[PDB]
Amino acid sequence: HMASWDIFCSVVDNYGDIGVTWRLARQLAAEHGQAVRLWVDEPQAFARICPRADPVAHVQCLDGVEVRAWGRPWAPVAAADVVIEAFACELPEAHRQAMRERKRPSLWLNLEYLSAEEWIGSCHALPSLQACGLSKYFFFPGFREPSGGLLREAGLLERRRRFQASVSAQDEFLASLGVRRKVGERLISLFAYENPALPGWLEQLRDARQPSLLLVPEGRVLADVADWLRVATLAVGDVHVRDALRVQVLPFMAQDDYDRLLWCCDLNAVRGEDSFVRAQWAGRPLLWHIYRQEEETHLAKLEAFLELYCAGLPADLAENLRTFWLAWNAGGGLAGAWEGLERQLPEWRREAQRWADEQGMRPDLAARLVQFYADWLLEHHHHHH
Ligand SMILES: Cc1cn([C@H]2C[C@H](O)[C@@H](COP(=O)(O)OP(=O)(O)O[C@H]3O[C@@H](C)[C@H](O)[C@@H](O)[C@H]3O)O2)c(=O)[nH]c1=O
Repeated sequence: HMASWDIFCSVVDNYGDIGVTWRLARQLAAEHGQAVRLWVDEPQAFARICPRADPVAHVQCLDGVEVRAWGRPWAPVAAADVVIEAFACELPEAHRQAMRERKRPSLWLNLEYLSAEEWIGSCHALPSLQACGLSKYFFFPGFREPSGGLLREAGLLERRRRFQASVSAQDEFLASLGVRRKVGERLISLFAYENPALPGWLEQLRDARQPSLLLVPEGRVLADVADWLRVATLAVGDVHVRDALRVQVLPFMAQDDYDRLLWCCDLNAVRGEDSFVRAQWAGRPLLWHIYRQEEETHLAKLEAFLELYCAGLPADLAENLRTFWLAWNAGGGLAGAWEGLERQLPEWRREAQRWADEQGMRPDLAARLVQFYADWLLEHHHHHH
């Protein structure tokens, strides 16, 4: 059996929305043998998370996914069995006509942003009748049931465990990036936005008794790192030493290589949606920088995740983790919040592995999506399940 899938992605900003839809598109084609067309309105954003891509090509097949440019004006084509509107990006007019014209009209899904709030359970899989007659279904990724789950490839944790149990595989990957760990040096990856709390944290890493290696992929936070280092230029391959802190700049690497980087580090500073979850699959301590929103509505998503993630932690670790995460997202941290958290990183690592294993036994999002279409198809013909 093979169904066809349309996935529409409007790169509003950054690389998370194309990062998530690309990850889903690959999984649908590789693990489920589905026919997948991914529509992106900005090919240059997709080309940086998938270096094999050609930005000027109007159509190309990568990892079994037909990646097509979302054109203006929109070239009319036939609609697939399932049309995934990612993050309410609005489908083309003529494509909704093509969805409605089919003998079996397309299943219309709206892929929502991931949230840990409890209320998304009451809205997951909710149908909404549109004016044209078709219904749209809201799909909420989640950390608890009911929800749409989390993106996770098949055998992901099995590969991660073998990678982290092999000193040679970790050193071999870091050597490809030009990274050489020192004995006793803690490894921290930095992926965030502009953050006024960064200099306060880099000062504590500098003055610490134990040394740290700060690996910074090229991106937004690099100007802040360069400002703290009192340097004008910060290029890929540069290394600067500030007492106990080694800062090394990494390239913006392929998505799967970013996973291996997350797997090497003892603490991963991540952000947004995809890298926030990928750091959890790494089974390592992490730091989440969520971008500020209207008023302060990003505070709700942060506290919702903190309540769930800290539920299994010891009181001391949970309290220090909370205060640090809030300060890291407050645009102005706390001068001593790192000392209390650094001393508990070995125990935090153990709890992060338990968190990954327990989340890893929930069915993945791509499987629930494929199962949603199966139950929806059988129901459409009033058949049993
Ligand atoms: C650092 C790095 C990241 N990546 C990938 C990881 C991610 O899939 C992707 C980045 O996506 P995210 O983790 O979600 O962070 P982001 O900041 O890039 O995107 C986010 O911006 C917010 C404003 C939105 O609210 C979110 O919905 C989301 O789109 O880039 C690489 O491929 N190589 C790299 O070196």
